[PDB]
Amino acid sequence: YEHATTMPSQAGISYNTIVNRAGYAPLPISITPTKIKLIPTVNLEYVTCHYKTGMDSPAIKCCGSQECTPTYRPDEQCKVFTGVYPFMWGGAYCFCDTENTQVSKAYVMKSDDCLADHAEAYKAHTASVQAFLNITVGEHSIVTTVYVNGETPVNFNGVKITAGPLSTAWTPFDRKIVQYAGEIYNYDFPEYGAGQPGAFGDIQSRTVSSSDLYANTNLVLQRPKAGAIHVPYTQAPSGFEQWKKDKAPSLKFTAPFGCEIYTNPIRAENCAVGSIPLAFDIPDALFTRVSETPTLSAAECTLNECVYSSDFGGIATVKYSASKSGKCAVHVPSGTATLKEAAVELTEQGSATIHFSTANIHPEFRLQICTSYVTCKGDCHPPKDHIVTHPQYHAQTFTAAV
Ligand SMILES: *[C@@H]1O[C@H](CO)[C@@H](O)[C@H](O)[C@H]1NC(C)=O
Repeated sequence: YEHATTMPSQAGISYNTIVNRAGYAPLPISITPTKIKLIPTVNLEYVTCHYKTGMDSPAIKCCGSQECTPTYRPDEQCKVFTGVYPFMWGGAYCFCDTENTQVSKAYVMKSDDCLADHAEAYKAHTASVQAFLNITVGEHSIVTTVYVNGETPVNFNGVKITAGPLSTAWTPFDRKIVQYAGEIYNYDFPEYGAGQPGAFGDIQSRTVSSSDLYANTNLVLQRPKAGAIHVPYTQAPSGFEQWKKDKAPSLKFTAPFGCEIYTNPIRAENCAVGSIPLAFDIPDALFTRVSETPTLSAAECTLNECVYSSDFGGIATVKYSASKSGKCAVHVPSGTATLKEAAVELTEQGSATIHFSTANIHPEFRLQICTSYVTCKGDCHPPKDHIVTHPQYHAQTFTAAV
């Protein structure tokens, strides 16, 4: 039997329903998503880190000419400064006053700490939603991880569960993101091969172990001081450091819909966004006839207490006269009231207690119970505290009138 019902995509809050037919007893169904995960399809564009400016030892020729011998290292600068007269701890290096030459060259390379202190620049394409759910059908219970795509089923005990596509496809990650120190940032980093100096991406590598290294650090050499041996260089300050100094708070403190953000895998969890269109294919063999189950006759309902509140502040007693003692389900076919409990136990004729949370100030709802239903009605009072530390349990509704 094919049944389908939208389930609000809230983490920690439960959801209940009853599936029934003209000659088959109510079969309860309960769902509880303990963690809804939003993994995006992601690939690595590069990794960046602090640079370090390596530099070959100056090659000094005493009154002889030199040449800018080229090598091919990242962001290389090579220059042949003439008219030098260097000094060491032992005195003047050369005897010719003029015509001495010093060839000096400098280059960029990855910091020694880049293997463990680096930022990963990624592109995030599309979303994949998977949720850890607790599903019960007529006391057949399962705890699983369902891939929310409408395709992948979870088929334990013969009932086939399919969690349709997340109704409002949405991600907190833009197309192009960055990971650093276990925090995910939305940042339009330069494409590989366009990194500009003094900003994020000044040095880049396709992988942490990649041989290639593009560097654009605005490296330019200056002539050394007379009587000193060294390689002067003025360079744009490390763009990665500047990004660290100047960056907005991570998505874990700015993401919409209250999403939590985690980094392995890159993902967002507990996004209170949209709803999951669950579809349940219940086998014909799991249904039970109305005759077998406890049948209720001549029930009455009364709200012995009502506190219009986020939690289950509403209490109602049902006086029952059952045909045979046992257990059976209880529900409200309406968004007015959401029940804490799924089923109750009955002993011939007596009373039972139902907990619920409500939106209506003047509540009235049909409590469906054990192959019957009773019209519960009453007046309800406001709650105590202005602010509470948990999310809503009761479906909001327009009617809150006198
Ligand atoms: C779901 O099942 C798991 C089983 O480990 C349990 O720990 C968790 O509390 C259950 N959640 C609810 C309230 O259904």
